[PDB]
Amino acid sequence: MENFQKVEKIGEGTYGVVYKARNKLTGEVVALKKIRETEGVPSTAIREISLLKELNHPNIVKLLDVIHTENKLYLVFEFLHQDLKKFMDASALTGIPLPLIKSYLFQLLQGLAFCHSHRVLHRDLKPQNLLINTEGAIKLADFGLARAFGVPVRTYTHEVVTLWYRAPEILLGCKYYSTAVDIWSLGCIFAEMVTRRALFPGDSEIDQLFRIFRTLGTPDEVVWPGVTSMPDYKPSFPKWARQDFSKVVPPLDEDGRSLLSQMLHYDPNKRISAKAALAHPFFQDVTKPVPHLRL
Ligand SMILES: O=C(O)c1ccc(Nc2nccc(Nc3ccccc3Cl)n2)cc1
Repeated sequence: MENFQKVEKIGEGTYGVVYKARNKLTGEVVALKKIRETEGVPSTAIREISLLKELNHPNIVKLLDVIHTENKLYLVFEFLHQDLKKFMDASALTGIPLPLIKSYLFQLLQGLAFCHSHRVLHRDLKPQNLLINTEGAIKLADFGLARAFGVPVRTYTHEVVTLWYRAPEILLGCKYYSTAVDIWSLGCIFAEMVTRRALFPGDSEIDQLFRIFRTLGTPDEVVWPGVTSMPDYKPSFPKWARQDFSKVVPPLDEDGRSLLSQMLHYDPNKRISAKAALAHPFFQDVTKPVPHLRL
């Protein structure tokens, strides 16, 4: 748009591309996400997204504006320094120090508990949409998109969506999501920060499902009442026994593993809430370290 000196392309999300951009008049640097079906844009999603502008929390990336013009919809966000995905890549030889991992998890749970208390769900959480700054904060970006817009497959044209963070109830085709889907994704991210490998790097929907099954055991009616009646459930699923859990995130102490196991419960009703998670003993010693960021 005319308004920006549009510095660069930041990345490509499920719902659209992100640019770093400078406002010519004001000089403020912002993150610009262009959404896109493109029939002209739904009114219903416009009000719902516009509503998100009222979210203010230290752990949520601020949505500054929502601009509908032409067939495109632009979300203008405050600009943060780096995404968690790039930071994890850069930390791969050493590892993110545990106190910083714990600090990030704590903050992210706070951001989720805030959103969830406001009845806003993410439903797309992943390292690419977690943003960090030089002072140790971490923030969730891109809430409320899948609820307002409905969930397509790709952004617009031919992108490979990440399945790695999808909750099992989603993979099994449940129509109604709950806040528990975000706890699941956060659990996957937590595990990935600790081990420096994705916990469940599925190639396809079924590979993703079966990777979860091989690790946590194939769910049944005992651990997950109602599971066998879900729309994509097949009695033909192989039956894998659950893995010893100390094999899943070995570096983690027992507090971390117990918290992680509660974030990974099959049954969304037994899965821990962000609010209860914040009270877990894992966070007794939580501090706020400063990351080393190469910008
Ligand atoms: O790669 C890098 O060096 C890099 C990645 C991200 C950076 N900042 C930033 N701030 C805010 C948001 C955002 N993305 C975003 C915007 C809208 C919706 C979702 C997302 Cl993830 N990105 C800066 C550098």
